[PDB]
Amino acid sequence: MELTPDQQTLLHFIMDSYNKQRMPQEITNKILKEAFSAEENFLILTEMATNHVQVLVEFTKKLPGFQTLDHEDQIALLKGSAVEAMFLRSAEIFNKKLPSGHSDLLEARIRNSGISDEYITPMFSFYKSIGELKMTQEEYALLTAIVILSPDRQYIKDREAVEKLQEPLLDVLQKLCKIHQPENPQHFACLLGRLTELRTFNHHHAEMLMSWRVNDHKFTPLLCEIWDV
Amino acid sequence: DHQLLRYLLDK
Ligand SMILES: COc1ccc(-c2nc3cc(F)ccc3n2[C@H](C(=O)N[C@H]2CC[C@H](C(=O)O)CC2)C2CCCCC2)c(OC)n1
Repeated sequence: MELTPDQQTLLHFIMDSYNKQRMPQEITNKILKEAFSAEENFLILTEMATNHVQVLVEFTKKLPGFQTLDHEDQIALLKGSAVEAMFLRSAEIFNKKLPSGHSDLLEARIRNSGISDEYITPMFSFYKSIGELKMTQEEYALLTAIVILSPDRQYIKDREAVEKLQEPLLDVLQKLCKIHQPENPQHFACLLGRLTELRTFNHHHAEMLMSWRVNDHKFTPLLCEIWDV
Repeated sequence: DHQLLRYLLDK
């Protein structure tokens, strides 16, 4: 029912590794400060996406048991979760409470960033769906770890070894759901449901970058490897 | 061949 000392240890360790990320206030303040062209926003996106991959590899290496997995499976998990984890992190930043009228301006700035209108509606539908869940910092950290340690990822040789590492993270998350929302017993299932909505963003990620309203789509070598561009 | 990712994982 309640968290065990081992689970609390796992939780604080996941929280410490996760907090090594970029400040949500820093990112939203830049977007809200002034309007940028589709070209400036494309450059901001590639820089933010390159840094996110680097921070994600460090968070993943610290995930208990990750370094014991086969080296090829290690790459397949990272390649399979990188884009999903970046969208989950954008949804987290999107739903952070801000002064009156700021989240309306943040939405309008993201709508006019340069992204193709075809992707605007599915993106905001996911962001709003995440927001309705009123997720805590610990829930975002554990859900990101669960997304990375997905055994049902493509090209995984040893799925059972991945399952063994994901299961204790799922157990901690379920206990937090029962504690933070005892009136909503559907909460844990709702979180796992939102992960299938995440997976549907992975299908058109390359197109989302290529269809950006710019003439030149320049990427860093690391981005070319993670996003398939 | 994911050379940069392999490098970021190994060292
Ligand atoms: C590929 O298409 C797109 C389009 C838009 C976004 C998007 N959704 C955001 C929601 C927010 F609340 C805040 C920023 C958001 N972004 C961009 C960003 O940079 N998202 C990082 C912010 C840092 C974060 C991290 O590393 O902590 C990691 C996601 C900026 C890019 C510049 C124009 C406006 C949108 C995106 O995110 C993956 N992908």
